[PDB]
Amino acid sequence: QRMFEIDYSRDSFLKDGQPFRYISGSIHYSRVPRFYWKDRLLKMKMAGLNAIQTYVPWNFHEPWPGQYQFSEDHDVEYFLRLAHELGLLVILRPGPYICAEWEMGGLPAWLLEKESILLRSSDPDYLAAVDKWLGVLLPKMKPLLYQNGGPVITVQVENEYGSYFACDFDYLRFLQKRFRHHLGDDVVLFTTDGAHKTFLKCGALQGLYTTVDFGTGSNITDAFLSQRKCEPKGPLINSEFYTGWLDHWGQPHSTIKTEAVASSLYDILARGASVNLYMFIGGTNFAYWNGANSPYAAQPTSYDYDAPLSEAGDLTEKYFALRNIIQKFEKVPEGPIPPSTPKFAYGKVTLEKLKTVGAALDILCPSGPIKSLYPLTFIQVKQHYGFVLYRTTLPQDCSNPAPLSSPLNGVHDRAYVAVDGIPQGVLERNNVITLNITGKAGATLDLLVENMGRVNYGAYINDFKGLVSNLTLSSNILTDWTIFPLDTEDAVRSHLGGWGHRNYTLPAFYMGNFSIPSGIPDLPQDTFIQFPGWTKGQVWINGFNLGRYWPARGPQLTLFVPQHILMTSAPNTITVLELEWAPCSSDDPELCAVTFVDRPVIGSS
Amino acid sequence: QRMFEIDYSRDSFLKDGQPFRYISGSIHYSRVPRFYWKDRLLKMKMAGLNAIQTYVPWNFHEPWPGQYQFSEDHDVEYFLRLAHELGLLVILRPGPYICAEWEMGGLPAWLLEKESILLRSSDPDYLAAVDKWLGVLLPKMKPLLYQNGGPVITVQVENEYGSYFACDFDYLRFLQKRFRHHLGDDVVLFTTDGAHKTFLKCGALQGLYTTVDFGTGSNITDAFLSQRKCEPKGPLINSEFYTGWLDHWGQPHSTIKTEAVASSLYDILARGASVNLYMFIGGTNFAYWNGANSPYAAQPTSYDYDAPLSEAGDLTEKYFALRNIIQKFEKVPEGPIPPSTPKFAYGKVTLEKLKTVGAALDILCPSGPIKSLYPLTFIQVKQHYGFVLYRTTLPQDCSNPAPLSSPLNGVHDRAYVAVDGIPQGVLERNNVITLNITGKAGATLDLLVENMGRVNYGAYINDFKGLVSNLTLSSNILTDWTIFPLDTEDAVRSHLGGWNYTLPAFYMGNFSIPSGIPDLPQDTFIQFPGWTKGQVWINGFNLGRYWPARGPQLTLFVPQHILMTSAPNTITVLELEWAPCSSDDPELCAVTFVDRPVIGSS
Ligand SMILES: CCCCCCCCN[C@@H]1C=C(CO)[C@H](O)[C@H](O)[C@H]1O
Ligand SMILES: CCCCCCCCN[C@@H]1C=C(CO)[C@H](O)[C@H](O)[C@H]1O
Ligand SMILES: *[C@@H]1O[C@H](CO)[C@@H](O)[C@H](O)[C@H]1NC(C)=O
Ligand SMILES: *[C@@H]1O[C@H](CO)[C@@H](O)[C@H](O)[C@H]1NC(C)=O
Ligand SMILES: *[C@@H]1O[C@H](CO)[C@@H](O)[C@H](O)[C@H]1NC(C)=O
Ligand SMILES: *[C@@H]1O[C@H](CO)[C@@H](O)[C@H](O)[C@H]1NC(C)=O
Ligand SMILES: *[C@@H]1O[C@H](CO)[C@@H](O)[C@H](O)[C@H]1NC(C)=O
Ligand SMILES: *[C@@H]1O[C@H](CO)[C@@H](O)[C@H](O)[C@H]1NC(C)=O
Ligand SMILES: *[C@@H]1O[C@H](CO)[C@@H](O)[C@H](O)[C@H]1NC(C)=O
Ligand SMILES: *[C@@H]1O[C@H](CO)[C@@H](O)[C@H](O)[C@H]1NC(C)=O
Ligand SMILES: [Cl-]
Ligand SMILES: [Cl-]
Repeated sequence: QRMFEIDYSRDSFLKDGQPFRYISGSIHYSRVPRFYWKDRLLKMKMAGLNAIQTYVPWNFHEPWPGQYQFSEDHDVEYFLRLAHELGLLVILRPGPYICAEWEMGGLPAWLLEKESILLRSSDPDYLAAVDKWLGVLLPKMKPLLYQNGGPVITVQVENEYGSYFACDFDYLRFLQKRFRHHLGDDVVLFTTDGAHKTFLKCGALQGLYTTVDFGTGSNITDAFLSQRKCEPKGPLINSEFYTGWLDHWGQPHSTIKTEAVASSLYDILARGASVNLYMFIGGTNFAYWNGANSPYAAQPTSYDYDAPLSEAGDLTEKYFALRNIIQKFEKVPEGPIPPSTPKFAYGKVTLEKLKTVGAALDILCPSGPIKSLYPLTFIQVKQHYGFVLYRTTLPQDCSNPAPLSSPLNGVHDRAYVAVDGIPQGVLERNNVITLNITGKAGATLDLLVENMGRVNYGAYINDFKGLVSNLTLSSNILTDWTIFPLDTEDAVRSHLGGWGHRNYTLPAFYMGNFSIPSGIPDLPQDTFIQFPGWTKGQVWINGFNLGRYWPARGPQLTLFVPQHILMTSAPNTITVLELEWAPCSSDDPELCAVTFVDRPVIGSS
Repeated sequence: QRMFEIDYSRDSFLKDGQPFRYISGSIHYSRVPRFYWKDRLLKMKMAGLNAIQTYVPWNFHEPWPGQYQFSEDHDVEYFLRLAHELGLLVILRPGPYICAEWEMGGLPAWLLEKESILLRSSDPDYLAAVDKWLGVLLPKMKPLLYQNGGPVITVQVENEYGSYFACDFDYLRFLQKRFRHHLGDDVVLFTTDGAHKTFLKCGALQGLYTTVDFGTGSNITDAFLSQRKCEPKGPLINSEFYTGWLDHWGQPHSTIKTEAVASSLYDILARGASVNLYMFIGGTNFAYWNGANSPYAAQPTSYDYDAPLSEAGDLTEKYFALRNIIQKFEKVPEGPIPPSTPKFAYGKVTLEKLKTVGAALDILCPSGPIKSLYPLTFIQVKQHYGFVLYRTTLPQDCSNPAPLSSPLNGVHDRAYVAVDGIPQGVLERNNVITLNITGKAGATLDLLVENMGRVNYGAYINDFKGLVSNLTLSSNILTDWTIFPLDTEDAVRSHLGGWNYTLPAFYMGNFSIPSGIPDLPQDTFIQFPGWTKGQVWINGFNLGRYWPARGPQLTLFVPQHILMTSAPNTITVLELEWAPCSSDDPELCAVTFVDRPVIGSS
């Protein structure tokens, strides 16, 4: 019965023999808690979208080889079902590289266990891991195909491959053959690339339909002409029409005018083009999922994106303006729209210092350290995300300050340095490769190294992390390393072992509790946590990793806190890992505190 | 162990041997859905109140003699246990008469089966009814007394008896004796009356502590001197310090300024007096629970009262201002206050005509009518609330207008008249005692009569309802009546068995709310643009009466717990006067859900 195909004769899609054009919005299920999937999807449907687009991040689902996550917030099958049940069609973008301001572009870090791997190429090791991943992911997607009764109408192969240097056409042909093998010969397979022959040159492949992406800054005619070069026949498609843009820590929050998006959307729609709004809701990079760009600049925790639906799912002016545009072309669903969620200001919650990272080494690294003559990377010590502590002793007296240095700029990405429990300051990828330290010969030198996000775009996505090259002290290479991978996630969930197992300050864990009453229909509510007086770190509430805060740089001050991780009667435990400076010294305990507010601050003065 | 008592030395209470002063607010559990009891009580606690005060409406718990409701929303025991759990003490006002802008001041309508009953007196049948009720209620209250480890610290006997004409002291003494028999000798019993010798005369009794009530317009020194004249020693107590005032359909919405409440509150607290804010939350008169005053004027569905918490439980400017006054005397609890609930505008919902009242008599009256030579009252035909259809046939032809009148003003309280299914207009208690009708001889004359709420204050509380005296057509007494009591509640629940003016009719429609949305359903307000007068149910729950034609209330409060996501929600409207549904345009036959209340329209 069920068919979805390209009508080449008629520059169109056919959906069960009928002319079809899609109006889609990007939503990433990995950036929205499952609790709220239905809420966002319904808001998307009510805007008049007939389809949604999503990425499948490979590393989100296979964080260790052969160890899969497809349940709860990782249940892509369920997400796709929910979309179908709401009558939305799905454009699937399964990678295996997705870019997406997401850690390493979705690629698993354990691929880097072969140091010389050439990612996104016919490197046989890269291919064997890709093939094994597709043999798991694609048969799950097969019954979700439009023709087998599900919502999936088109599937993207790779992501803007033409923007990458390797230009390996055997890789692309390999992906095509495997996608076909698992999904069959009917499913529409496409590529997406920047709208210019120079990008199309290496990204397009015969047998995969060529689509382009472009934003409100682009000349629409020119963009679609570049697509028409590779596809003289078939529908016009903008796979990523930018509703906003990404951010970086320390840069002003990106915004795009409502009128600019509305007018461009109108013109695209007026050409009979199919179009996807990237992003429709952006959401959040929880835990360590954010990516980065080269030269090294990490994206922050919020992926608000200035999208039509805000980070927390709110209806914005942009949302209504885009809905109004769509209404000019198609009948939008009737009835009231699910609302922006209520937000609640829980107020100030005092914390207190529990333990330094040094003191918690036993619980953080319960299998003990790896010893090495020279430093090893995160990947070599089997750590992908978070922090690794590197330890050695001073091989000479440093009563006078001696330069600690990474001559090849190999601190990836930030190191918090202490000598005998005295913090010495910070080393920084690019910015500061030398730090003066003092202390006695034989003193314990500690470097707490944070992976701030693997680069997700450009040539340097093989971003190893850790001390990736030697450190010197007064110019001599430092040797004899004791290296502790830190299981911060487990440790925080056991309250650093406390619950069993059923200027600068030292990096440390600060904890505090707050209660919310039960039997109140409208509590808990969503909230935003803010860190007045803190500097940089990670935050958990009830062991859920909300992401990184960095009020010292901005633009993001608050972090989003979804209500479903909050409990009533039972105390809610906040854990803060502060890396640089905590406001918790003086008499005043009231300074050692966070505050929950009812409005986000993601773009301050 | 636990003790609560009046100390006449320090002119205060002693709670466990220590000086105690209560700062209380009124909340009536019968006017707030149980779903929201903890929310309202916690907001009260967060205001700095150390106590709540409530009435027990007898008729809410004993709708027929020997038939009791103490479950779910009628669960007074649970409500008091809940106040206790949250650290609130309770001042209990069990009546038997409570006044309270509540149907018949809480007295059950079945008392009026004795037509000559003198309510609120030593009338032996009245006493015997009361005594049986106290024998069911007060043993439930005994374990909830402070001395037995519950929250109840004082108990009011009767309610402003000094404002009633009877002045029957044997009645008050009987109550005191029965309360003592069921509750024991330690419980602090008290009375409440207007703060003037003329009100205290018949209201005060020896052995019952005398308290006064008064609002923001009163001289506080004088108000307390009149109490002191009755109780030279003991706590000063304002049992009802008005934060607002009641409403009447067709009168402007009552408001009292925050600055006036805060100012008087501070003044009363500063004197060391115990005080109860009436109302702290007013809530809603759902179904037919509203009262009325004489000369006949019904209170509306909303009991918002201009209280510190709004009808729907919202934190108002008045709320924060009184909290700040309480803070000057007492540390209030720490932490954030529960929020005003989110409100959602579900929008416009179209309804269709189901059946006129005329066509649904099988379903409304499955027992068949009662035949009578002259008209019978609601009570005589065994109905208390709602609507009764009175039917006769025209004796002479009426081609020319003929006066249809109740020469003794005996339509209690409003009648919707049709002749052979042609609406004629409306007869109204105290207002329109004559209406002209036409029709042919032998025509069917129908009067749908509404009990608009039994008077709850003054001498005329024995308010029977129905056609209480004869009707005349062209001066001739109309006789031979066929009288149908109407089971509106059942019929509405059954979707009427099918699981200028217009004829009284039921209109129904439906709306869906999506499931798996964390923040729906939400509270809302229903509005009836184009409609005139009627009753509304949602999912068979009777939300009350609407009357946008008179105001000041236009919207009715709809609590979210009655709304579902698994199946469509049904709205049923019974429109009594004129429905916007004739129209070629079915879109006009519709109600609207909005996210803000309109209870003070001009
Ligand atoms: C600092 C320079 C910015 C790098 C630009 C990123 C590459 C653009 N390609 C497309 C656009 C975005 C932007 O949100 C996403 O990364 C998409 O995944 C990518 O396909
Ligand atoms: C026509 C207006 C006459 C109103 C008379 C009010 C009766 C005074 N009684 C006290 C005050 C009020 C007002 O909310 C309540 O009815 C109380 O139950 C009552 O004790
Ligand atoms: C965009 O480019 C096309 C050329 O293909 C041109 O016709 C059109 O005028 C351009 N729009 C401008 C200049 O804004
Ligand atoms: C470290 O100290 C030396 C003094 O020996 C000074 O020249 C240099 O600027 C300092 N380096 C840094 C990175 O502060
Ligand atoms: C460390 O220094 C030694 C000696 O130069 C060199 O062989 C080794 O490759 C360096 N290791 C790293 C990780 O930079
Ligand atoms: C915070 O709550 C957790 C869970 O009860 C507990 O283990 C920890 O000791 C608490 N501390 C305080 C101050 O409440
Ligand atoms: C109230 O009455 C007293 C006399 O009893 C008088 O002195 C006082 O000023 C009055 N107070 C106010 C506020 O009117
Ligand atoms: C009824 O109609 C008669 C004759 O038209 C008129 O005299 C009388 O005033 C009317 N009464 C009312 C109450 O309308
Ligand atoms: C109605 O009229 C008859 C005859 O006068 C009289 O007996 C009876 O008391 C009246 N009934 C009522 C209900 O007024
Ligand atoms: C149910 O909902 C639709 C939408 O308003 C309406 O057309 C229909 O009449 C309703 N069904 C009923 C009232 O049985
Ligand atoms: Cl996407
Ligand atoms: Cl009360």
